[PDB]
Amino acid sequence: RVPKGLKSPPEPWGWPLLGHVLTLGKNPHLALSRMSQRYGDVLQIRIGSTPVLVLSRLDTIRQALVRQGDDFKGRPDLYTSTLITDGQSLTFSTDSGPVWAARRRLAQNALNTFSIASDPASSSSCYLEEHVSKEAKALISRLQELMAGPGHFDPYNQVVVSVANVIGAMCFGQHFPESSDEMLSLVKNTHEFVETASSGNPLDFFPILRYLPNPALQRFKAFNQRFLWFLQKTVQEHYQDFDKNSVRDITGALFKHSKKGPRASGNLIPQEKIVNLVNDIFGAGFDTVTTAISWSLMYLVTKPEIQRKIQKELDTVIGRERRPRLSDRPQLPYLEAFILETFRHSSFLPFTIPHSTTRDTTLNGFYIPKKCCVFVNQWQVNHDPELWEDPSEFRPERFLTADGTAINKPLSEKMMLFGMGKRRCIGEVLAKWEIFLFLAILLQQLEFSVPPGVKVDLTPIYGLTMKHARCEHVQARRFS
Ligand code: HEM
Ligand SMILES: O=c1cc(-c2ccccc2)oc2c1ccc1ccccc12
Repeated sequence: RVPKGLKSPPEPWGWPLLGHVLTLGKNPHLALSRMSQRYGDVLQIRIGSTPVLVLSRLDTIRQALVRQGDDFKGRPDLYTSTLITDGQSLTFSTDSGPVWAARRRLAQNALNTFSIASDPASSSSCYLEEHVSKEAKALISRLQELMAGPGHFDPYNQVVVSVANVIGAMCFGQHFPESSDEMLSLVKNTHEFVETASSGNPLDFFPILRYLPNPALQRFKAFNQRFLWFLQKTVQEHYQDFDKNSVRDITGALFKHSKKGPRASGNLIPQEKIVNLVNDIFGAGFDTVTTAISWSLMYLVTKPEIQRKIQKELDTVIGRERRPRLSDRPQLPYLEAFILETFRHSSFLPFTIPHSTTRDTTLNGFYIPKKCCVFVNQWQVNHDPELWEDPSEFRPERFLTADGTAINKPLSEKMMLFGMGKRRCIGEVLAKWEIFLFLAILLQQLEFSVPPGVKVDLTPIYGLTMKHARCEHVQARRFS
């Protein structure tokens, strides 16, 4: 089982049949961070009888995902993943050869065309900035409306709407049904997806579990069926009002490409695997950004001074005679550091999506067989005692330069939330720019808080993306 002369990664003692599952508990990232602090940056655990490699140090993770990237770019064949959309997602499917590579590039390019690349019709900004500006204003209006009435709101719920509007435009243009209760019911409930498609879910390691009545699982299955139906219906409509001489969104750009015949290793890639790329773009893009923006607002509600510093900087740099813009990003050091600290401290992607090895290899001298499931603990990297001052504390200042006039780029680089290597997030820049512009436009006009005495629980709920408990008492007020 192991070649002559080599040894396997360090493995803690485990229970028969169970392996280390009881140790992961409700917060797998916290438990593995402790287990790694004892055994190493490269260890294996066992869930049920399935071996799982856990990587926890930034150096080791870079060695595996970047330098041995081709060995670590696989996705494991998990049960939960078989239930995702059409079983053919770019994110979750097990293919990681030339077809995955070609689909990723087409996804990435189409996404870039309609987001961060400048817009033709426009004279000065990219599509993203145009959509976000519009949606951030309308969000402000919606928030003032709610304050003039019930006098409070749920930040997560209002953020869902705006974010869904932005990514839906990019994906489907005018065909996106902003009013659809079918889509709103879906985007408000991605916790049904995220809670089940997370690292170490017992469903993926003990086949018995899937035969038992399981409401979380049934909700995962129904969410996925409803998600796929909505996406397919929307592309279908789209298809109807589509001309190759006027591509205006991601769906149309993928249609145009599929029509020309994209290939991989000399072979045509089936049209269905090209057009279904908006399923990954919309799913990942909506949920992540909504979670990030909601965590940021909650941080501000719970840290008035930080919120105040952010506001002081916008006044000083932009004034109050115009709204913030993307081109103001390098000059708004403190807001960028706020965002970076929202990412580090929450580590709302505690783990990257699970990886799998594509061939037998050795990592730091340890033998790892082909098709070994691999978990990468981003929360551990981001809370490493040896890597950061007070890991548990929320401090935007830790990312600022000595004179606090810019972001310490070298240190920003040790904060891992978008993966690394062959599988790293294709919407990273897009996400950073959208979160920035949303918060800048927002905070230039509104100050968020919760009434005195009202408690706010900021404990994250474990999942692919970690959510915070719902708080429906937040308030917003303009300010002199
Ligand atoms: C704060 C926001 C975001 C975070 C923290 C984030 C995080 C990540 C992470 C950790 C992965 C997994 C990498 C791996 O498996 O090793 C990933 C992949 C992915 N993300 Fe992002 N993401 C965010 C925003 C976006 C946006 C805005 C989009 C889409 C428009 C998106 C698109 C995707 C896609 C399609 C993949 C799968 C790529 C592949 O499997 O080749 N993400 N992201
Ligand atoms: O909520 C989701 C989060 C995520 C997600 C993906 C990567 C990182 C973080 C969240 O993606 C999806 C979500 C929902 C549906 C999806 C369908 C196909 C592919 C991905 C989907």
